[PDB]
Amino acid sequence: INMMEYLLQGSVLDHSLESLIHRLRGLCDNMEPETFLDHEMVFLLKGQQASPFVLRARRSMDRAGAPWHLRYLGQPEMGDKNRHALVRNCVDIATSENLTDFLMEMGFRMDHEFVAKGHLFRKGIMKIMVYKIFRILVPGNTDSTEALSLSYLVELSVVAPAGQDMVSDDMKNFAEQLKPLVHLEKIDPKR
Amino acid sequence: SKETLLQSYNKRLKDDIKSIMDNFTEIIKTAKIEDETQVSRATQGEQDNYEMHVRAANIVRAGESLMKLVSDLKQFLILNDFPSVNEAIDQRNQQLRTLQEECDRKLITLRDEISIDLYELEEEYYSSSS
Amino acid sequence: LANERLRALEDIEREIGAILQNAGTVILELSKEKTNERLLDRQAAAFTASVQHVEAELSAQIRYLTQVATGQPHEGSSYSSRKDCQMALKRVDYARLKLSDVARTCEQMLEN
Repeated sequence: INMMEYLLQGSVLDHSLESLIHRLRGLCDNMEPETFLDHEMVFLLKGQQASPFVLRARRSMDRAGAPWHLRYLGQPEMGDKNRHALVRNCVDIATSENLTDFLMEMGFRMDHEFVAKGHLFRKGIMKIMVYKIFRILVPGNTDSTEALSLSYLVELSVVAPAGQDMVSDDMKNFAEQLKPLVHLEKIDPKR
Repeated sequence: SKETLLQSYNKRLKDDIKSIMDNFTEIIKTAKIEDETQVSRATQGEQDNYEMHVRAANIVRAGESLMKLVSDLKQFLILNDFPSVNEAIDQRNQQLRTLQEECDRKLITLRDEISIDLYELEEEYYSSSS
Repeated sequence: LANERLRALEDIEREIGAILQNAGTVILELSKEKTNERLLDRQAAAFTASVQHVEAELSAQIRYLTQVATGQPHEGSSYSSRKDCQMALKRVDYARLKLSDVARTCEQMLEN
């Protein structure tokens, strides 16, 4: 069926970051952190419509043999069903490594690349990712990069089935367990 | 809540410091000698003695309450200061992993030496004439 | 771990010092002659410095505890590593008992 993604987002200045990580190692599951390092690139298809189609492709540079990942994110639902999280339609697809070449045949062109380097935790269904967004200049190269800002970004995400309430309330409680350190909230993608 | 408990600790600390300072200042103020008028020296002196003793007792009580506050703060730190729990868990994990690895290296070397001895004994026993 | 706890231990000792400085100051004031009035001023400054830095340390630690409190019971643990270490030690003990038995049968064979 059609699965929905619930998002809460925020940010954290880096000099307080470690305390956040220590807080997360208390609250999230009994695991060591994951330290993911990913290359993300955004393709778009300039169809007839006013809205061009958008697709996100991620190659996990750090882990060899990890399948590439496609993600289609639907536009956010204006209905006030879950009032507190970004509720979107998510289609996530594991793929082989010729993907970009295949997408070049489908009519897609690139928009921007960015590295993302950070940590990954989980709590039940929830996925906490705390990462820094790295701008790539010299667009072919993945080493020539610069940090976008001083702050790290924090995302609390749950991918789950369409509708399916009592999900955003648990995300509210897990966000409120961090509220001195981070302010996580449903931020609209407009402006 | 945690916020409520921390506020309560702040209130207790402020109250204890205020009480010690007030009692000491009041003892010092009574220590002033003043000229008497309608107070009957003897009564004034006993009342002053009682006041000083009671204030000293109050100062000692405030010190005991400060000791209680320190103990409660120590308990809170030992129970839910997340960083130190993480360093304790990690140090415990690394120490136990090193002990496990030492035990397994000892066992593997034991197995190899015992296997060589078993080979010699098998040759001797099976090739025995009897 | 020893850092903040040793701070709490120091504040215990300084609460004792505050009470003793109160007592020493009124000790000097009760004297028939108290010549060392400069030392009375020194003990008074010692008393007030003790009370002030006790307040400073405890206020700082309540602030730091406000920064790292969560009200949640810390779901981390170290149980699995202790379990594996116990199994490794019992493997070693089993091998020790078996080696004792083999050595005992060897002594019985060589004994005759």
